[PDB]
Amino acid sequence: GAMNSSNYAELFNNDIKLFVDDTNVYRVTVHKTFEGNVATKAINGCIFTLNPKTGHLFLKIIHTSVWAGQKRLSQLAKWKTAEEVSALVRSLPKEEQPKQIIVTRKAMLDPLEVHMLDFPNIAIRPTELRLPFSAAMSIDKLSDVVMKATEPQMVLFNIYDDWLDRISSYTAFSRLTLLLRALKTNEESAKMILLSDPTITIKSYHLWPSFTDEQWITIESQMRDLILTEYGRKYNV
Amino acid sequence: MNTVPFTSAPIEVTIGIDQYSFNVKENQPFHGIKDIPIGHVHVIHFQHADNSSMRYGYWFDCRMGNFYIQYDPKDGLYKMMEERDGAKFENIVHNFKERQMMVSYPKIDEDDTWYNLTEFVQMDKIRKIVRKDENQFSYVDSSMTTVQENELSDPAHSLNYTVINFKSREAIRPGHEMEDFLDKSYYLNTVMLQGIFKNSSNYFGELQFAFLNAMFFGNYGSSLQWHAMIELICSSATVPKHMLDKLDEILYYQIKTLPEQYSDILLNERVWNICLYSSFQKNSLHNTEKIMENKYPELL
Repeated sequence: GAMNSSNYAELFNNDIKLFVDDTNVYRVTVHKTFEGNVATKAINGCIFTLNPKTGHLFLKIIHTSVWAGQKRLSQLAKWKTAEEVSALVRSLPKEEQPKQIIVTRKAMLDPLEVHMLDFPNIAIRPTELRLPFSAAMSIDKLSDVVMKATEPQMVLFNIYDDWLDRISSYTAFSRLTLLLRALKTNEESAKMILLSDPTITIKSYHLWPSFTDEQWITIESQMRDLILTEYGRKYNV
Repeated sequence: MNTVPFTSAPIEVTIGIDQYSFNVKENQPFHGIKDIPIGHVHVIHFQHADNSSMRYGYWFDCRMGNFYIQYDPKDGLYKMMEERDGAKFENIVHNFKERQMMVSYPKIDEDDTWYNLTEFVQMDKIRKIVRKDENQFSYVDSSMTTVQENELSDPAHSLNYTVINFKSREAIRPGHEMEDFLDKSYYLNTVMLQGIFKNSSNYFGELQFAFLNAMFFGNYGSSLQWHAMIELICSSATVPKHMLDKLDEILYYQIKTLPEQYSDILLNERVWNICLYSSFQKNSLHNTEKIMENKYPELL
C-alpha cells in the first residue's frame, strides 16, 4: 500500500526499491507573444529516479525535442516518465531490478502500472510523504547537466556523495531530504548556507561540499532554522 | 403461450417471473404461471418470506422443453426441473388450468419492456456463462461469484462472464501503452468484438444478462460486469454507430426498470459520470442521459 511515516524504515531494508519523481519532466517558461497572447516555451527536464538505500540516482534527461508536435504535454509527460522508468528496469540485470517503485505523485500510478505490465511482481506504490524531490534542479551540478544536454541522455550520480562511508542510509536520506526541503522553501538562503565558507569545496565527482562531521551538524542546524523561519513567515505564526 | 406449472408451494415465498412478482403463502394452492410469451428468455425467481437473504432463480426458454417447479424440503428451495414425458406434462398443465390455480404472465400489450431488456440475450450463451450442461435452464443466486472475482473459489458455481481488465496485457498493445489505455477502441473492436464475442449482439447479450442478474438477485459480480462492458464502450473513441444507438436504448430500458430504492449499490457513480459526461461517447447517450438526470440527479 501507500508509503507514510509509519512504514518509513522500509526504505532502508535490503529490498531494492526506487523513488520516481516526475515534477521536473515537463518544464516551461510562460511568456507573452507579439500579439499579447500567452505562450509557453519548453526547457529541458529530467526524471529523478533514486534508490534511497544506496544513493544511486538515475537522472534521465528529457530533451525538449520529445515534445515537438505533441498535444496535452502535461499528460504525455506522465506517460513518457513511465516509459523511461520501464526502459530503465528492462536495462538492469534481473538481480538489480527493483521489487517496488514508489511514485511521488499519484497521477503516475496508472501510467507506470500500464508500462510495467511486463513486471507483475514489481509493486507500484504511491506515498503520503511530502518529499522535496522537485528541488533536485536546485543542485547546481544536476541543473547544469540537464540544461546543457543536446539529446536524450541518462546521467548517473550518487546523491549521497560518500556519506555512506560514515553514516547509515536512514541518516543519509534524512540529510538529503532536509537539504532539499531547505532548497525548496528558500533556495537563495539554502545555497548561501552551503557555500558561505570558500574553504569547503565540492569534489569534482560529488554534488555537495566536503563537510566534516561537525560541520554537517552546523549545516543541518542551519537548514532546520531556515525551514522553521520560512514557516512562520508563510503562515504568520 | 407456454406454461410452467408448480407441484406445490409449501413455504411462504415471493415469486417473480421476469419483472413481475406475486406473494404466495405457505401451502397456498399455487400451481404455476401460464401465458408466458414464447420467443424470449425468461427468469423465475424466489425469495423466501423467512430469509430475505439469497434471492435465487432460473433462466429458461420454453422452446427448449417443458419445465416445472418443485419445492425440495431437503435442500430447502424451489427447484426447476424438466418433464420429458410430453403427454404427462400437457396433462398436468391442462388439469391445473381447468382448476384455475395458475397466475397469468401479466403482460400489457403496449409494453415492450421485457423484449427491450432481453433483446440480445440468448439461452445458448447463458448456458456458457452458467455451465451446468445436464439442465436446459440455468440457476443463479445472490451469492454466486464470477470467474474474475475468483481470480482475485468453487468453479462449478461460477459466473463465467468474459473477463475485462483495463490494466492487462490483453487490453494494452506493447508500444501503444498510452494510446490504448486512453482510447480502448483496440481492446473493444479487435480483441473483444472481433476476437471473443464475434459480434455486437453477443456482447450486448452478455451486458444485458449481467444487468438482469444484478437487478433480480443483487449479484454484485454481475453489477461489476455490467459496468465494465458499458465503460469499455464509452471509453472507446471509435465505435460503430449502430452500437452506440442500440446502447442508448439498452441502457435506457435498464435504468427505467431499476427499482428506485436500489440506485445506490447498483449504479457506480464513477462509471456513469465518466460515461455520460467525460467519455468519448458523452454525446451519444441522449436518452440514457435524460432519464438518469430526471430520476437520479443525486448520483451525478
